[PDB]
Amino acid sequence: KWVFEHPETLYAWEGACVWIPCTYRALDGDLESFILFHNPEYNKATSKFDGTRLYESTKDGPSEQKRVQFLGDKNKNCTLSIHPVHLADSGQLGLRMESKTEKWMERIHLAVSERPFPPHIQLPPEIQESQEVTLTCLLAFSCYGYPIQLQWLLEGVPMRQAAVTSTSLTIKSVFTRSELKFSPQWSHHGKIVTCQLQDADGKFLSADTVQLNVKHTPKLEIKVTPSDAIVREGDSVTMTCEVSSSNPEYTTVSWLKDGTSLKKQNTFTLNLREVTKDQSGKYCCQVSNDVGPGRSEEVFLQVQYA
Ligand SMILES: *[C@@H]1O[C@H](CO)[C@@H](O[C@@H]2O[C@H](CO)[C@@H](O[C@@H]3O[C@H](CO[C@H]4O[C@H](CO)[C@@H](O)[C@H](O)[C@@H]4O)[C@@H](O)[C@H](O[C@H]4O[C@H](CO)[C@@H](O)[C@H](O)[C@@H]4O)[C@@H]3O)[C@H](O)[C@H]2NC(C)=O)[C@H](O)[C@H]1NC(C)=O
Ligand SMILES: CC(=O)N[C@H]1[C@H]([C@H](O)[C@H](O)CO)O[C@@](OC[C@H]2O[C@@H](O)[C@H](O)[C@@H](O)[C@H]2O)(C(=O)O)C[C@@H]1O
Repeated sequence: KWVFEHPETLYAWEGACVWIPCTYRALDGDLESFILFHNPEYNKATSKFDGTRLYESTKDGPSEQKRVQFLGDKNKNCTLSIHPVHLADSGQLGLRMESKTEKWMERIHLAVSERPFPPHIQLPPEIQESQEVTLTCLLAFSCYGYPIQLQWLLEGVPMRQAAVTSTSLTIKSVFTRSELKFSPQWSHHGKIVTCQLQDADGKFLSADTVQLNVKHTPKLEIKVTPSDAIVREGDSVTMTCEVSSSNPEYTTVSWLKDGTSLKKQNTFTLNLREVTKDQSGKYCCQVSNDVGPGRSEEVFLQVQYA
């Protein structure tokens, strides 16, 4: 029973580095030899592991200027460092360990892409206007030798809101995260948000893009005929209610005169026939969707005597 604790799969790209936190417990006790293979192959005939050796405790254990470094010890630490990492390093890292009475091979998968891979934006399934939402950008990479930055963009412009970067680099998980808190408005709907990955000097590396879907109450434009909203008694007045933006789709419409609802006016058009001076006042329409009700600007109807 050999117990190992490591991220089990590490990601990087050509020219960057990888840092592999690793602890272990050998019930047999202290180690006597350590070999780090790359893509180790097992020889059934000789009962030994063949393949490329990247580190040997007998030979490489040094000059401090070495691409592959073993940073652990013969006890409880198996931390590895490859700086820089190459596409040829991609595959199986085989930690060939031997205790006094037993030998163990612990494999750690290393996935290296030729170019930087994009980050991943995670956002809640329902985003509503005027509620603080945290956008999360997640990159499955973090290495000391290669500092990086995550940059938020809105329609190609750097976003005003401060974003907070945090990095995990543990036996459990390796990532770089950026969280941006902002309250979206109805105008943010349909816009694109970009999370840019940059190196320490701001050089563009990769990016992920999402188009925002922001729920909002209906936004309305009211129009009146005649346009000046001034009529004599007996004339006819027509007011229409137009939905400029609504997410999701609107479901009901109502009309109000001076704060009181006009009964049986449940269409997007209000027709006042043979108007009396009574019907002067302030008019508006209200359109509701699943998010809530919206109201248009008020129209001041002036019915002048005779
Ligand atoms: C197994 O045992 C080993 C040996 O002790 C432990 O190794 C140490 O690991 C820590 C991190 O867990 C290392 O700290 C980090 O080292 C990075 C590499 O720095 C080297 O290169 C720079 C640049 O040339 C040198 O200046 C430096 O002296 C090293 O030679 C740094 O890049 C890191 O910097 C980051 O963190 C520091 C905070 O400490 C910040 O100030 C920085 O801004 C940056 O954010 C950091 O210094 C440490 O160097 C390792 N020690 C050795 C001797 O290698 C393992 O941790 C252990 N494993 C487990 C699982 O316990
Ligand atoms: C404690 C113990 O079981 N040691 C085994 C060791 C472990 O099973 C292995 O390191 C765990 O990953 O395997 C040894 O065999 C490796 C060899 O086993 C074949 O069955 C397999 O087809 C090969 O791919 C290869 O894994 C070892 O020496 O490392 C034997 C040892 O007793």
